[PDB]
Amino acid sequence: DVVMTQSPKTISVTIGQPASISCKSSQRLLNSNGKTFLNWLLQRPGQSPKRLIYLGTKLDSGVPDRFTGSGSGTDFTLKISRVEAEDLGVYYCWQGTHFPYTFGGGTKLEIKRADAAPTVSIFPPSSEQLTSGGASVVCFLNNFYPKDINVKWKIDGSERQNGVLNSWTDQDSKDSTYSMSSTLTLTKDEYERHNSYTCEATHKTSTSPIVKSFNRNEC
Amino acid sequence: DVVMTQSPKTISVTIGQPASISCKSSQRLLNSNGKTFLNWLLQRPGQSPKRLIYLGTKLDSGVPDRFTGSGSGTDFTLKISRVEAEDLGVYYCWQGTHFPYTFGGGTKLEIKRADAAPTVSIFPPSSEQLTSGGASVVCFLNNFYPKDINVKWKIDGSERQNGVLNSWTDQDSKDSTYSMSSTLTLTKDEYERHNSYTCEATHKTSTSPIVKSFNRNEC
Amino acid sequence: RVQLQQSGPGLVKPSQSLSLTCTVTGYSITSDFAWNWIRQFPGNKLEWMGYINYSGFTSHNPSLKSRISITRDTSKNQFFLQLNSVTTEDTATYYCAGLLWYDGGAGSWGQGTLVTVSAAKTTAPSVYPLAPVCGDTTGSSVTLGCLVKGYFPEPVTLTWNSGSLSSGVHTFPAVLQSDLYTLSSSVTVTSSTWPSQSITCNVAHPASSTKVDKKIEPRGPT
Amino acid sequence: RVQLQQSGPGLVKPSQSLSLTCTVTGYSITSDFAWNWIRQFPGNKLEWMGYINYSGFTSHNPSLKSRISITRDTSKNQFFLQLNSVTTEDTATYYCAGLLWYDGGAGSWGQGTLVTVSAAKTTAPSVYPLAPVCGDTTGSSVTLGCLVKGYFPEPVTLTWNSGSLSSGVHTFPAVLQSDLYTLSSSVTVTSSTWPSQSITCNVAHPASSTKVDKKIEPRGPT
Ligand SMILES: C[Si](C)(c1ccccc1)[C@H]1CC[N@@+](C)([O-])CC1
Ligand SMILES: C[Si](C)(c1ccccc1)[C@H]1CC[N@@+](C)([O-])CC1
Repeated sequence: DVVMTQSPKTISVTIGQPASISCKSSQRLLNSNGKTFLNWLLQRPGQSPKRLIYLGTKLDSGVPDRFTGSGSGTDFTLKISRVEAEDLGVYYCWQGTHFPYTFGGGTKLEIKRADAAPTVSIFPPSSEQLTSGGASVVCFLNNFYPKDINVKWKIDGSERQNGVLNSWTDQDSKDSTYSMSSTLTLTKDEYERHNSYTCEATHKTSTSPIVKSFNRNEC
Repeated sequence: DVVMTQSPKTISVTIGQPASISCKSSQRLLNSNGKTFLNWLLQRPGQSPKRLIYLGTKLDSGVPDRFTGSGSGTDFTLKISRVEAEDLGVYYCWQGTHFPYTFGGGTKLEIKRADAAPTVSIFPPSSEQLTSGGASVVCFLNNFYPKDINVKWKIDGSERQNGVLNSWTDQDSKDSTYSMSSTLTLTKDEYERHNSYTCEATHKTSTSPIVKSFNRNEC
Repeated sequence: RVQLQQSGPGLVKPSQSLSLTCTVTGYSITSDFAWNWIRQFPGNKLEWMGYINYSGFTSHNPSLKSRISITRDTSKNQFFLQLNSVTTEDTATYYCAGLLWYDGGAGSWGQGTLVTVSAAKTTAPSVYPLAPVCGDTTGSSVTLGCLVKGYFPEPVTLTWNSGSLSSGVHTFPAVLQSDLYTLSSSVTVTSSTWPSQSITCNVAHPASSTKVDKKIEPRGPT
Repeated sequence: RVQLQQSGPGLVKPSQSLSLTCTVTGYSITSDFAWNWIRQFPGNKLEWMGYINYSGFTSHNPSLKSRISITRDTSKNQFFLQLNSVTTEDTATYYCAGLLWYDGGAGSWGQGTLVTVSAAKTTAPSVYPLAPVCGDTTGSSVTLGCLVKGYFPEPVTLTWNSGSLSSGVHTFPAVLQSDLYTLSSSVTVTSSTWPSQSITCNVAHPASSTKVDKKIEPRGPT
């Protein structure tokens, strides 16, 4: 089928700066009626793809003029005059000239903003979860930038890697920060056999890791 | 809605004899175009309803002329010049004059034929079922007429009623006979604690009951 | 001639949507007929659900208000039924049927498809063979059997010798016990054909994708 | 303007048929558009499945040959998707989208509905509250949490105070463990608003018709 090749795969841009992405088709997209059924879409985190450009170079319904599509033949380009926080997400090109209609691989635009240290919080298991025979120590690292961050768990000073599960949120479309939750799951028995539980975060915003911990019996 | 009342509820007829059923609607079925959307259907055992009469009094496509519909207004009649074995099943009337279209309650036609004694067979549990912890003694009473028949179970001479399950087949559309299966289910242990297992059938074809039995250890 | 054939789930759980299909052959659905969906309940009461005619026009019974939708796919010559928020009351045999729009004649129904609305879980059946004794393997004729116990939901299609042995056969209606069905079947042949010629019970149970054979072998010495 | 909304099962078992519905508001489906079904796989790859335009004409991708059917119900202004013989590969997010037939503009997509093809059984979730300690209940602000463990299939919608507390909230993507999902969520408010004002975690899990609240109460003395 007509293959749509998008580049770059990802891309970082400072707010107030222009951006430009490419979409190349393995076959001409102009048809016998002079029309070029080529659309550009933006899928913000957690949302569904939304319209931007249609007919290859036409600004779609209610779309900010900051977006501009161009090109013909097999080479198409999407440009953003000046990136805003809500422009982050994955951009896709879609061709409707050749059946079956196909999408490009998408291009991810990351917003570039000032560094921001994480607000870390740690949480002991709940009384309820305990009585169930389980034990989870949850730790949150919210609103930080850039995405790169390393969290380490320590049970009474010793590092613990097994039974740890992490989850990151996509870049926030409002403040452009990232958040992450790290969870340490243990058997109720192994949990009650130790006293110190620490959550260690390393991030370029401080050469010394951010530390949060607690000891059973206190609060 | 337009209610369709059918009568009689059931009906018995000798082969080569005529039959006549009624369907009464709570509202006139003739519409403004001079047409009466009223159909008669026959649902033989195990089959889906099939066409007979359409437009209230018209012989439907490929239907034997032995069938004749008649009546107008709210009273409709279906007649069969001379019943044949395959005419057994439930007859339904269906009106398509008033939305929502509704069916009658149906009328069941049973065929009358010469008496026929049952061919009884008894079966001990299977080795396979045994090893599973179960025990079922199955007894068959095939091709008999009339439908009325009483089967009794005896374990070493004593009558057993609990744990017995019966199932009858509708009248056969070819020979007009009926068949039935009686099954005695017991725990493997209770089964192995007894020796004689008998299946007793009483039917008007013999004043003395038809008996079939077996004793564990033999064949 | 025109022939209809239904297909769909045999089991659906409460509050879910029922989705059935009816494939039509021997006639274009965009011509002359009214393609109906009718269902039959346990006591054999019939109810008209609705139709979609040759021009795509639809009509449905108010008793199913806002729960039914009848559409078609002219490309594959099929029409469908969509029934939302089903409850155990929706358990019945669903049929599709075409009748001529103009006068209501030339009506043709499919075979029907059983639909069960229950929380009970699908359970494959057990098939035990039923061989006689030695007192009936010496006489006029012989009756062999096949026991199918504890399955859910209905139905199971049962055949002898994959369908070549049709005569002298009796398959009894299933009986619900412990939320599990039990059904038996007997076949009769000449007292001199068996066991010379193997007789096999073929049991199929869609709901669980089960297909098992059970050969009827003589008890004791073999 | 035009708005689409999908609905359908969240879980379907292998070899069964997937049935989805798309309700359209703000525009007649018999005018101008092409009503599409598109799906997005785990790696975020998009695939066009097919459409049915204003005049009822259909077209579908060959990659789904003889497994797809797209119909509509002009009476309820809805169109549908029927996908037969699904396998775990069909697991994805299904969207409906309308684009103008003539030029492809004014395109509008629904929110999407997650569809999982698995044998695994539906399991309601457990919701444990996450209260701080006493070292963080004395400072700038305070972070409270909510742990949702061991459920299937996705998703679960989580809110704080039934949806009135929207800011300072972070709900992390679920992680599959032991064929059971785990998801956490934190909310942040002024260190002086809690516990004066109750904060509740509302967890909903459609697949199992579960809806449970979990109030965040202070540890130790209360
Ligand atoms: C639903 Si029916 C195919 C029909 C129903 C019962 C008997 C005969 C015909 C027909 C369709 C056209 N009309 C105008 O709706 C009248 C009823
Ligand atoms: C499937 Si679409 C709505 C379309 C797809 C991608 C981009 C723009 C338009 C369009 C429909 C009419 N045509 C003639 O099939 C060309 C494609």
